[PDB]
Amino acid sequence: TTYADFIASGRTGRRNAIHD
Amino acid sequence: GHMGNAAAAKKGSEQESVKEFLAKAKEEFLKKWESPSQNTAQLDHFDRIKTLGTGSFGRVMLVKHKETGNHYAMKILDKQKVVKLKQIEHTLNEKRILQAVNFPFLVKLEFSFKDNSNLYMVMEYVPGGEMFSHLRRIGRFSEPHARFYAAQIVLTFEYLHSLDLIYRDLKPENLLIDQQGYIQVTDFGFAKRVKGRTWTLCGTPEYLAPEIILSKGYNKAVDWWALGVLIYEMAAGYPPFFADQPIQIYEKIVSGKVRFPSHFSSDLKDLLRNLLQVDLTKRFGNLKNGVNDIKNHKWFATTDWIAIYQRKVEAPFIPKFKGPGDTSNFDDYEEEEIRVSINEKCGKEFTEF
Ligand SMILES: C[C@H]1CNCCN1S(=O)(=O)c1cccc2cnccc12
Repeated sequence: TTYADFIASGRTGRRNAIHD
Repeated sequence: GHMGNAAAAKKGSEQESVKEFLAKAKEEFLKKWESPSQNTAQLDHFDRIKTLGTGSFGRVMLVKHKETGNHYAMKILDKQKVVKLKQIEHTLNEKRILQAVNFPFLVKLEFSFKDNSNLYMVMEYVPGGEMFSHLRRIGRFSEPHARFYAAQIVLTFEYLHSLDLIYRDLKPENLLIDQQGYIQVTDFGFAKRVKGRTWTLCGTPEYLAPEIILSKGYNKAVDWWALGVLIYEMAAGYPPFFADQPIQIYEKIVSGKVRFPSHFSSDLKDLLRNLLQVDLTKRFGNLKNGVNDIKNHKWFATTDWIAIYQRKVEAPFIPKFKGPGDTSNFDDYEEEEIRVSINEKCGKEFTEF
């Protein structure tokens, strides 16, 4: 499912800006 | 047509009144922009309580003003670290913007000052924490709940764009919830005052507009793209474009394809298809009708824009607040000392601060 794909992306936490 | 006489005249009058409001707001902003306030407090006016947030920028601490007892959020930047990270201009600009703007959903800079080692921005303390936490905890927001927040961002961007400010840093991590449940926008390091186009690759992968990814010159329409991302994530619980790695995210963003949860209303999908429009000639917020295409969209038909601006709408969610100084909506961080050297560091660089 899309939700499962989101969990699997590893990007569920706070996301940094590109410059970081 | 879609409106009879009464509704059409009411809408027209409302849209004219916005113009009048924004004209006055620009005059007020330009006065403060051109003569910024400086040096309105000092460090020993405050007791440092707890770190609320951290980053490469430095940290933000909850502080208490000794005389008044009022709590504030104090952003502390190490002048030498800012220089090393090539962030002098961004740091000066952030403070200059913050002391010049005035809007109910933009955090207020109550004091600022510097010492031999550090720069300090003392902002109002917004005790509800980041939208991000609430979103991840609750899972997703109902469409009315998402709309209440979205309406505040629409008005805030309407205000900022009228000042020729592009925001460029929209995401749930960067939106705080205040004690009445309303939004506060705090971070302005990536904001830029430009009338036309600009070219810097900056932002967060999931929220980047295609024209940024594609290394084009771009304009304030990237903020309306990012609003579409935010509304989608608030209502779905996950963003429209995600993947293991940013390069894969960018591929999806530029592809022109987006998919929606089955629980999204048709009105919401229509709005999002018009905000998440890769073709700049077709993106809402970038057309002849400007912000009106968004504000007059069916998904916002129940939104009383003036009532939102006046903060007379009952928020759908009030964060827990066990009294002033309460930090339960923030994370726990390791507490470092605040060292102030006997020797001024990077003086010339930060004259304007
Ligand atoms: C991570 C940093 C910078 N990004 C926005 C959120 N924050 S912050 O939560 O510390 C944060 C930043 C600015 C003002 C604040 C006011 N009240 C509470 C917290 C505040």
